[PDB]
Amino acid sequence: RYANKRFRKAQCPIIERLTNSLMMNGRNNGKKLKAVRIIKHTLDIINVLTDQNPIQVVVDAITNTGPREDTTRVGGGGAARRQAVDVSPLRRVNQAIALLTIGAREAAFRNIKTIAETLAEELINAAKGSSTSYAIKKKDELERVAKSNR
Amino acid sequence: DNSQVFGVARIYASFNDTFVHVTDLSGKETIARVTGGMKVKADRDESSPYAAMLAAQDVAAKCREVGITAVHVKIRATGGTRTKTPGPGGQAALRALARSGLRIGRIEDVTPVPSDSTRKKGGRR
RNA sequence: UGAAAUGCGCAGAUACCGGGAGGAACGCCGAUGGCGAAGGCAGCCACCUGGUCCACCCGUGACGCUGAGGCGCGAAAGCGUGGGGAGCAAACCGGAUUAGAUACCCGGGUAGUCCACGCCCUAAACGAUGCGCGCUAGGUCUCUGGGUCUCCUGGGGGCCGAAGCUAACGCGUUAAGCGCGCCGCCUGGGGAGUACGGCCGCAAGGCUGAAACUCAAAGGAAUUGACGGGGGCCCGCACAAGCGGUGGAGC
Repeated sequence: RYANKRFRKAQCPIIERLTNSLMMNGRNNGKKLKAVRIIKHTLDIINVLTDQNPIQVVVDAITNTGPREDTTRVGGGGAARRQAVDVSPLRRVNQAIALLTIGAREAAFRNIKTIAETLAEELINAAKGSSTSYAIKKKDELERVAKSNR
Repeated sequence: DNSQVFGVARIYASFNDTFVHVTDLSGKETIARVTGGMKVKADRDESSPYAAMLAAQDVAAKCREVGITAVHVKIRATGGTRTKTPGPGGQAALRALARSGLRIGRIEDVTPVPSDSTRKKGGRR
């Protein structure tokens, strides 16, 4: 596709690769620093509001957000039917992370000088401890679309 | 009503619509379906291979209660659908049956033909 | 139908079942097959009838070949009289498309297409290759007969190819090869299959068939190239995947 999967250096605070990916999703204009800060501050936000350790909260969020099945269009003899299909494990992560950041940006709450609260709140809302929020919606909606046209 | 299990299925295709009726080994019809039978309206319902498919299944399912299992399929007439799908129209019905759950013993084409009734119009002849 | 419309349908169409009437054609088998001199000929049954191959080599004993003119046969369309007419369909009547559409597409529809009797006699009537005979490697598939029947032998249909032939393409025991016999035919292109005359025909038309004038070509095959919603293989931020943006505002 775009290119071969490049391996990402694990996170400085918690040496989790998945985290860095998330951070990359947040960052824009290569402002890697602001991006890391927002995620870290959110993690701190996750600590206070929620007793649980942030790393666990985030991972659980991504799980709720990953779509198992997605619908892809295809041209049949008549009309382009939307064929439902599985999603690559690689694909699911990129979608989940992307959707979180997008929904997070979606939130009204403008907290912290930046975005940092929206990420914090979004992740918790995602958790399935709380499996709500805009991110999960998209995920649920896609799956629903699939198997509709089973 | 009274379980039969073995019987005949008549698929009558036409450019207008598909009607399938299932019958006993004897020839007396157990149940029948068509595109009209299912709620689909005149143009689309009637012909569309999709419709033929639905009608075929409805015919089988209804027949299932009768305890039908194996059936001999008889195809009469040619016809299909306008639909984008390949729409042989008749074939879909033949397919829906094989899949419906009934085991189809055989498919037979016995489209009737006149000796020569009257002149056809419709750009035929 | 590309989309449609004309059209048909509530006097009930379409789709479905049963009954009847009528005309035309004969699915599968079916072939890369078979028959005939050609045109041409395919449901099944019987009658009448032509051609043709093979085996035995039994009979006649050169009785042979070709064949100007004749006579006959001769796809389709077409003509005459009568019959028939389901489907199809020139002309025609409409719908659409289009710049226009006297067309292509769609709905109708007469002659005709079918039968009989008579006439017409044409064609890319083609293998674009007259008939007979003899001689000149094979290989392969096939239809039909005989045999000592994992193959030989005779007749036929195809493919590939020796020698050779041919401008090339190609032909090559199914000759376009090597020979002989006889028939028909050609002699640059246009004018022209016209004019005139004759013969034939009910008619349409057919057969035969020029001249003046005019042009340096007309032409065959093959070569390189340019040109015009097939197949295979493969690329590029070409698409897809993804991030940011133009199209909105002011400048």
